[PDB]
Amino acid sequence: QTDGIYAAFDTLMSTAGVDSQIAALAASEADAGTLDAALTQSLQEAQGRWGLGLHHLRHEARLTDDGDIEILTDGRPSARVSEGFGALAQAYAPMQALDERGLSQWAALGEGYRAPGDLPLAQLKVLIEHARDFETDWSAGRGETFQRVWRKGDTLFVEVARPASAEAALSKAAWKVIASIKDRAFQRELMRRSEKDGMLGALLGARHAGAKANLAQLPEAHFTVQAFVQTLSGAAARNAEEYRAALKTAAAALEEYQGVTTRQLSEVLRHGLRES
Amino acid sequence: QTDGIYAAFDTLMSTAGVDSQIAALAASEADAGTLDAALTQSLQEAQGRWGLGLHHLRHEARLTDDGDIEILTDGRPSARVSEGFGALAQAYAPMQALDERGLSQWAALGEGYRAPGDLPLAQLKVLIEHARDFETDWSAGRGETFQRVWRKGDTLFVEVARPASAEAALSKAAWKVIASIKDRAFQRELMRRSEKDGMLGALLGARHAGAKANLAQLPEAHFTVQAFVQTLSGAAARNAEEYRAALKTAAAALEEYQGVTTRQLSEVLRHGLRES
Repeated sequence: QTDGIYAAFDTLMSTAGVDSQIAALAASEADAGTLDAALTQSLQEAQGRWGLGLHHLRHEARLTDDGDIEILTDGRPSARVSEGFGALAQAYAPMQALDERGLSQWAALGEGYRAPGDLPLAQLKVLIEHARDFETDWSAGRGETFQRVWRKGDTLFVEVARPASAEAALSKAAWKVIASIKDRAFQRELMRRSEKDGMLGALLGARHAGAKANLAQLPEAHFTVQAFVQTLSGAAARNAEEYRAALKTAAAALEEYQGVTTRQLSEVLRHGLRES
Repeated sequence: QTDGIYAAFDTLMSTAGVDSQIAALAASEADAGTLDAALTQSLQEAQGRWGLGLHHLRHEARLTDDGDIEILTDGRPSARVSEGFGALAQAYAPMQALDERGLSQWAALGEGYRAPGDLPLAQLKVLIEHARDFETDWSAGRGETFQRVWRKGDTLFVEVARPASAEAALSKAAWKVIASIKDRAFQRELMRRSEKDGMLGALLGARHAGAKANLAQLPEAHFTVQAFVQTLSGAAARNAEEYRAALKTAAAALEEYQGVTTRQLSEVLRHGLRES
């Protein structure tokens, strides 16, 4: 079952585009310290990517004594992997204040002034080059994306997000799945069902019950890629050119990773009908 | 001997235009806590006004076990009032980092970024409105003045200073005093003497033999008004017009207080010792 926990952690990390390699690393039978460090680093990256807004908490992941994996927030264990991925989502639930747009209203540095996202570029350049610490609120960018940026100590962070609840990403994958069906009778059946059950309810009802339960057990129903965070340090943390380069890089990373997740989800949904 | 302590404190605070009123406070049977609070408030005012560059340290003043007053800098007693004014001056000496112009080189927020001393006002307004914490270096103002500004949390500070070592202020006051002279021959002789003995000494050359010694025992022998700090809070701390108005207010207050010091010192030198 231990390799099961390793694989499950890898599955959850891959939903945020993190090549965890935890199974491959504990396959080398490394010490507890190395595995815990990898767990924590991967968890932090995935937290930055999922767009949960929890930059104001310190996220850690560690190996327990009974063979489970425990997640921790500010040193307080939130949940355990065996509890269930749905349990993990429900645990993180009250720790969020997402608005209608789906964007974290919590600040990253804690309490303090937050310049509005509408700030023109020049003022932002001044803040980056000369201010000490600061944070801007979300501002819309091309492609219906949103962006914010904040400096903590010597590290600048740029977050670019296009919110999509897990259900919405599954819906996008379902549209991609329907588009590719060639047996037109089945396609028309799904279209018939959609008008009342949503594209999702339709597609998922086309699956057999075992596939429905499997989906219920997967992480993809709760976690998907929603944002990317790029970090600069040192002098680069106070350079306008590097800031713009990092912003565009983060936008491209979001595009690429979201496309990858959509393809993966499309394949997962397809696998639920091939054997039905 | 107790009353002399409060009188000396009041006179020392009068060197910075701060009417301490500690003597009247202790006379009216105030608790030790109130005495301590008033002492520290007045001392911090005079510290912001003396232009010693030690805003980066928390100053305290308390009443001791033997009935004296003890001055502490970050908890370390520098000197007690009875020890003498020159004692306190030499105790303050080691922590100074005055440059060739006589202006503080120390930072005010501690380690961290500091804006340049030529930052265009357009960027400065952005900093005031939108940064969280910031501090600029000294930038020259009109009439040999110098100005700097910094925000800490919710409080914005603007300091305007013109360098003047105590002895330099005494010299300028003596210049005024001899300028008022009516007998041309006396004026010429005093001006001739100053070219060698220093103007202050030349003026003191016509008085009781006490003269120099008695003047050295006065507060002004080691303290003079070099700077003024104006503080804003709340939304005012993030308003450009308020910043400009506060800069003007601080400059005007500097001018007024330095003029009062000059006038009072000139008359004092005119009559002087009168030790009784």
